[PDB]
Amino acid sequence: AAPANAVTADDPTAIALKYNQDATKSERVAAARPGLPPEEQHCANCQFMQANVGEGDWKGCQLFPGKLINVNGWCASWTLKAG
Ligand code: SF4
Repeated sequence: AAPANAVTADDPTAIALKYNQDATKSERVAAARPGLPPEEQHCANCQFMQANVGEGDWKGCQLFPGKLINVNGWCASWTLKAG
């Protein structure tokens, strides 16, 4: 069950970025974002994931203020976690 503040499929920015809380149900292959092969990309290894926000599998994303993403998710702004 998603948290009350989870990013939802109906969120305009989620639609624009093609977010899904399950990266296996994402278009990461089509997007081919750089830094890792697409099959390896999900929120947990993204620079925008905020490890100190949320709990468990539901963590912050800088791009979605006030909400939570799933660590196993993906969107088209995926960027390698470099620091
Ligand atoms: S920017 Fe990164 S952490 Fe945020 S939803 Fe997209 S892939 Fe997940």
